[PDB]
Formats: sequence, structure tokens, C-alpha cells
Amino acid sequence: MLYKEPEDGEKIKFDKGKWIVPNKPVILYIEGDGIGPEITNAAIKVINKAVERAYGSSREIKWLEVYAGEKAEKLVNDRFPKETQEMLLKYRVVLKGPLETPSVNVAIRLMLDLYANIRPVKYIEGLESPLKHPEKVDMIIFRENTDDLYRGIEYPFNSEEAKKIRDFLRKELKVEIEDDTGIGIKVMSKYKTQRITRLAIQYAIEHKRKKVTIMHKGNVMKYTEGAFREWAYEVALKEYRDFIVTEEEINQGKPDQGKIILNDRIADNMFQQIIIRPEEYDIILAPNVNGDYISDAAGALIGNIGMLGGANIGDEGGMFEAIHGTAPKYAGKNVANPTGIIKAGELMLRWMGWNEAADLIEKAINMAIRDKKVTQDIARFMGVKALGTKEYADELIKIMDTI
Amino acid sequence: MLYKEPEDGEKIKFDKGKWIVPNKPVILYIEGDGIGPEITNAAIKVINKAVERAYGSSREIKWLEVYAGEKAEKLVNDRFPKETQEMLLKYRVVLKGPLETPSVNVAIRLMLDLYANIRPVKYIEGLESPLKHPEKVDMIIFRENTDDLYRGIEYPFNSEEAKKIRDFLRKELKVEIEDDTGIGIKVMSKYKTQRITRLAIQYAIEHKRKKVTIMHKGNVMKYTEGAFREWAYEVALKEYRDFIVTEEEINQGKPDQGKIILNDRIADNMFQQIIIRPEEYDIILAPNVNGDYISDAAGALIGNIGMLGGANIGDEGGMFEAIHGTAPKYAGKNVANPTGIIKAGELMLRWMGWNEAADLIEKAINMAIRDKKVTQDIARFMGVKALGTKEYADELIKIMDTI
Ligand SMILES: NC(=O)c1ccc[n+]([C@@H]2O[C@H](COP(=O)([O-])OP(=O)(O)OC[C@H]3O[C@@H](n4cnc5c(N)ncnc54)[C@H](OP(=O)(O)O)[C@@H]3O)[C@@H](O)[C@H]2O)c1
Ligand SMILES: NC(=O)c1ccc[n+]([C@@H]2O[C@H](COP(=O)([O-])OP(=O)(O)OC[C@H]3O[C@@H](n4cnc5c(N)ncnc54)[C@H](OP(=O)(O)O)[C@@H]3O)[C@@H](O)[C@H]2O)c1
Repeated sequence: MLYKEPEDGEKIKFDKGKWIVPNKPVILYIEGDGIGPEITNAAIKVINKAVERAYGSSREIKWLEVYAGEKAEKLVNDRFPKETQEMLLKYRVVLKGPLETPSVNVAIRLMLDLYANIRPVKYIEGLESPLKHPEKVDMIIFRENTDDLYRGIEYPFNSEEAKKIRDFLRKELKVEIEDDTGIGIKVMSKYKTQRITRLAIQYAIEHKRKKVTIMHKGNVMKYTEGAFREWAYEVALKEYRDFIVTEEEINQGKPDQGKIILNDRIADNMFQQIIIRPEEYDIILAPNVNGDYISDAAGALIGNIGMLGGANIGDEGGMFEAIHGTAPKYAGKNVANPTGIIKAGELMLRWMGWNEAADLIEKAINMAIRDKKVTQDIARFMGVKALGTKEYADELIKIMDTI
Repeated sequence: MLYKEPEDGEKIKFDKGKWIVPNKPVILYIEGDGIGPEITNAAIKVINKAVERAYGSSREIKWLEVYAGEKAEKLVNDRFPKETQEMLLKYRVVLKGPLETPSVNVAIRLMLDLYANIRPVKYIEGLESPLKHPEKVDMIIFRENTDDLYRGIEYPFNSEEAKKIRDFLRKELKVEIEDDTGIGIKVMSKYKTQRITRLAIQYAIEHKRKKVTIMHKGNVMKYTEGAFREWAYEVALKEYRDFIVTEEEINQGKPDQGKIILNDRIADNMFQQIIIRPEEYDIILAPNVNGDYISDAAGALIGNIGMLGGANIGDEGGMFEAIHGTAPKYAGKNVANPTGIIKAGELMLRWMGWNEAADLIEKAINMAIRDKKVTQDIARFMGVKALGTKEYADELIKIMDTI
């Protein structure tokens, strides 16, 4: 066989969207292409120190590397070998480096049905920003990632399918539509909306987040994004009644002191407020297309998109990756910045409920960057000698040793 | 007749989209609700000083007030009187203050087929900003405003229409869709795309602009946003061949000296770059939804939406207004900032080819701010005494008399 499963650890379990983690959970990891190996191994080192520094030996991640991408092709002549697939369906938790494509990421998300795209973006003390006052940027985007126009139901204007549609709309729905038109079908599912929503609220509860904001354009798209809003409130008030409190209730007399706030904002407003007063957002709940855009903008609030981490969560598993590519320019040069993959580590740790260790990582990074101990991607702007990938991780390690 | 048309003026003519303006053009204006009267009259006063200062007496705007809104309800018992519609269909150019929606804006747009939403947004020395470096922010968003999901072709998840759509797509096109789904139809028209593109390029030529960037999400919406991109390039490479050069051609060998650059960016990249380096944008050519969102963000860059002008333009007419509302709390208190509407007039002036008057207005505003001579909405932050509406306008007038 290709992989030797660590007979020392146990697989993570899920009763109903909730993670049940063993003290020695087996976690898979894929180095990635290009800078992948250098930054991933660095992260794994940092994660371990953080785990031992927070729990001593009472907890330990039993890492299991699997092959995917260029390394897999070179070893077994298959970019996504069957055995890799088997370990993924069996352990379902993976930290993976960047993969190039001319799609492993797609396949993984689909076989584990990771419908929720999670994007946390928090300001890091020390980093330059395009914003004058980003000190309070501490939000996390929950993007439904299987619905909306991403379904791909569209047709060219000169196609026969488009014609059948125009014809059908004119007769049955009495809707007027010209011939020179491209056509796409925007779909919004109640089940899909209730899924992400339940996940967004459960997350707020367990991590003491104080607000969930539903992003939508329900005034022009009443039955798609409008319905998204409705279904979101609906399931929130029916299944999390004792934990939440709408905004229309707060300014209605009801008490919110000790509960999670749930409000909604028009797409337009958010694209404006994220720039003017981003501190207003805590958890952002959005359908597929809006969350994609909000994430791009949110992500831009802080310098170097390469220091952000993210994930794809399903009801029984998750994939954690940095928000960047392979950067073949630096492959094997010990120059790339591992903060991105490390932050995916921070995120994974939080999902696992191992917050003490995730806070250690978050704290060491803050301290290292404010202390001018950074990689070239940052050093090149603060006039200092950049640290290498390996040296930087180690600096994070010794820092965690005394905080 | 209810309206006394100035016998000294002439209507503005139209040739293939080109505004043919007499020296004594008649221009309709609507005071609007709330601060409308105060700000609109001040705009007219500054616009007339700009025109005069730039062209002495050889040109003059023959202003014609028409009634719309609550003033219309009060004088002739009609929110959008018949006499007003007739003046609009005849003169086709109007400067309109903010109107409270209880409708008129949409009705004017439709009756004049003003399909293009135009939003210029550029930095003003002295104004606060969310960005640390807004200095080179100087762009104009050209939004197609009659296509896309705004057409309203959508249906509730439990309507009989929705089930017909699901059945149709299932039997005729073989598409799998669950029953608990809201359904919306995104339409992208070749002709609507082509005309907005003609307007943008034509504006670029006319005003010595050098770059047109197409905003789209064609990688996921290939036949709608993607077609918008293809179609835009098409009309550009075929009808303005010796006026523009594509980004592909340039970084391929083609010389760009003496030509307008035409390129395209994926929507998500623009939500990032508009924040990190907006200076990279000149003219943004986008379809309905994208343009809406980018505009929201764009105008958020200056941080005083209430100082932005905008317009709706067709092949034979234009509506110019401020991006703010009726601000009822300040109605008739001579406190409201008139820069928004004045800016709308600046834009009207440029569309008329009266760039000299327009430049005067822009320079005056820049100076008034630089010299801390502003209305309260700005005084608040620069720690100086505030000028009233009336006084801020007379100051701009005092300034244009020196530049
Ligand atoms: N989740 C994923 O797996 C994922 C996501 C996006 C893209 N990709 C892949 O990336 C490949 C091409 O890369 P790209 O050039 O398109 O995006 P990239 O690999 O992310 O390179 C983008 C730029 O950002 C900087 N950068 C990226 N990672 C960095 C790091 N770890 N440390 C410091 N700086 C970093 C580099 O700045 P410099 O100019 O200083 O070199 C580089 O020029 C594509 O084939 C695509 O498949 C994968
Ligand atoms: N083009 C249009 O006709 C148009 C556009 C937008 C909205 N509206 C209409 O406005 C109506 C209600 O008003 P809204 O409150 O919804 O509009 P708004 O855009 O929200 O105007 C009110 C608020 O925005 C600020 N503001 C707007 N213009 C200002 C100015 N010229 N100077 C100083 N501050 C200004 C003020 O903030 P501060 O209190 O801090 O000074 C004020 O409290 C709606 O029914 C809607 O239909 C019309």
C-alpha cells in the first residue's frame, strides 16, 4: 500500500455538523505544488508546538501525509491516486498546500461535500494596509459554495437551448425576451440556505461570536436572494431561538444582552460599509456569488492576501488551505511566507475546538510581525532583513515558548 | 400652458449619440424634495457662473423648471404631471434634485430610454477618506442599467411558474433541479451591451480618457458576463479600430501611444484592486449587477457619497442627479451640502462638450475644500466653522472668478 495509517491515532467523528475530536486525531495533509512542501511542513511544525504548548502531551495530532498533484503524478503517475481518495473519505480532515491546475481542490470539496466556504480575515498588528484604520477588522465570511449561478446552468445566445428557453418563456410565462440574449439560470435552494445558516450560527455559539449578518440583494432578486434572507431568519428563529435575537427585535425592546445578533444588509450597503466601517461585521452569511465578492473585498482590507487562510467545511469534514497559489517563482528557495497555510492551521484548530492552540498561533504571528521578524513579501516594505520560511516558522515556535 | 418655455433658447439635438448643443440650450430642472430646492438652486447659480466665466455671454443655459414629486402633487395634484412628461420628451435633458420614493426616477429613465448609469468618482484634496492613499483615484463607471437580473424575470419557489420552469428544464434540457428552489433568469443582451460600449468609448475619445476596463465574471458565467466581455471587445475592435488598442495587443508588441487602452478584469479581482490601487482604473465598463456593486465600493473610496454626482444617459437625453437622498432633517435649513448636485451639473457640462465650464467648477470645489471653506458635513472633521448651503455656493462663485 502507499500509506501507513498511524496506528497511534483515531479518526475525527461528527454527530450532526459538530466535530467530535480525539486527543490524538489523525489529520491528513498534502504538501502542495511549488512552495507547498516548504510552507506546509513549516505550518505542521508550528501547529505541533502550539498543541504541545497548550496541552502538553495530553493532545497530539497524528499527521498522515497523502499525495496529490505534481508529487503524486511523479510518484505513481496519477495526480489524485485512489488511495489518497480513500484516506480522504475515511479521515475527512485535511490541511493542504496550494495545487496548480491548467482540479484536485474541486474533487476534494465534492467527494467530502464541503458546501461551506469559510474565509476569516482579521487585521494583523504591524502589517501595512490600504485602510487608514483597519485595527478593528475581525470578521469571518460564511459562503454557501454549491448554489447560485455557480451551478452552471447557462447557454449561449445563438444556441438551440437558448431558443427553447425564449420560446418557453414567451408562451408559458408570457415573458418578453429578445433573440440576441445569453441566458443563465440563477437557482437558490432552501435546503442549501438552511445548511450554511445552521453552520454559521453553530459556529458563533461555540466561538463566542456576537453577530451573524445575512448579505443579500433581496430587493431586486426577491425570490432568490430575498428567499435566502427569509430562509436564513426562518431556520435561525426556529432552531436557535434561545441563542439569537434579530436586529428588528433589539430596536423593538427585546433584550440581546447575552445572545447572538442576527441582522441583514443589502449587497450595495456592504460593499460600501466593508470599506468605510468594516468593524461592523462579525460573521457574514452570504449566498455563492455575493460571498465570493465580499470575500475578495474583505480580503483586500489587509495587506498581503498571501497571509490569509480559509477552508471548505461539510457536515462531516473539512479542507484547510492558504489563500494563495503555488508561486513557482520561489519553489524550494526557503523564501515564501508560510503565514497563509499556518492561518489555515489556526482555523482548523478552531474548528476542532482546540482554541487555546489557535490563539497561541494567532498571538505569536502578531508578535513576530510587530517585532519585524517577517519574510521577504513583508520585509521588502519595512526596510529590514527578511527571514526565510524555515527561520520564520522557528521564530514563531520560540515565541510561543514564552507567551 | 403650465410651462413658459424660454423663447430665447433651443433644444439640444442628437447625432448618433453625439450631443449637439446650441449656445442657448434649454435645460429642464427639478428642485426635488427636502433639501432639493436649496441645493438645486445653488447648483444652477454656480453652473451659470462657470458658463459665464468660461464663455462670457456667448453661451447661456436657458433653465426651465418642471414639476415632479411632492411639489407637483401640491401644485397640480400629480406626482409626475402630464405637462412635465411633455417637457421631458421635448427637451430631453434635466438636472434633478433628490426625490422621495413613496418611481419618478425610474419613470424618467424609461420614458427617455436612459440606459446608461454613469458614476464618476475622483479624489478631492482635503477630504477625509478610508484609504491611506486616495490621491490618484480618478475613474468613471459606465453601468449598463436595463439588462441583467434587474429585468425582474424570477419566481417564488412555490409558484406555479417555478414548477413549469423546473419541469421544462428537466424534460427539454435535462437539467436536475430540486423543487425547493427560488428561480431567477439572468438575461444578457448583445445589443444592450453594444450600445453601452459605444457610449463608453465615445466618452473616452471625447474627453481624452485613456483606459476602458470591462468588469465581468465570465469564468463562471460564460454565456452572460462572458458574452458581455466578448461583445464589448467586438464593437470596439470593429467600430473604433483606430481609436483603441487592447491590453493583449500591447503586451504582444502593438504600440499604445496615441490610443485608448481596452482590457478586462474578472469581477473578484476588481473588488480587490479597487481597494488596493484604484488609480489603475480609468473607465469601468460593467453590466447591471457588477456596475451596481463596483459603484457602491468606488464611491465609498472618497467617504462622502453626498458629494458625488451621477447620471442616466440614453442616445437622446440625460438625467443628472446627486447620489444622495432628500435629507429631510435639513430641509430648508441652509445646511445641506450642494456639491453632489453641482457635481451632477459638472457631468452634464461635460456631456454637453462644455468642458471649460466643467473644469472651472471642479477646480473651484477643490480650492474651497483646500481652504476649509465647506458645509457642516465636512466642517465636523476638520475642526473649522461651517458655511451654509447658500454661502458655500457663493464661495465657489467667488473662487471661479479668480481661476
Ligand atoms: N487554493 C489553491 O490551490 C490556489 C488558489 C489560487 C491560485 N492557485 C494556482 O496558482 C498558479 C499560478 O500562481 P499565480 O501566480 O496565478 O498566484 P500565486 O501562485 O498565488 O502568485 C501570486 C503572487 O502573490 C505572491 N505570493 C503568492 N504566494 C506567496 C507566498 N507564499 N509568499 C510570498 N508571496 C506570495 C507572489 O508575489 P511576487 O511578485 O513577489 O512573486 C506572486 O507573484 C495557478 O496555476 C493556479 O492553479 C491555486
Ligand atoms: N436620486 C434620488 O432621487 C434619491 C437617491 C437616494 C435616496 N433617495 C430618497 O431619500 C428618501 C429618504 O432619505 P434617506 O434618509 O433614505 O436618504 P440619505 O441618502 O440617507 O439622506 C439622509 C442622510 O444621509 C446624509 N446626507 C445626504 N445628503 C446630504 C447632504 N447633501 N448634506 C449633508 N448630509 C447628507 C445625512 O447624514 P447626517 O445626518 O450625518 O448629516 C442624512 O442623515 C427615500 O425615500 C429615497 O427614495 C432619493
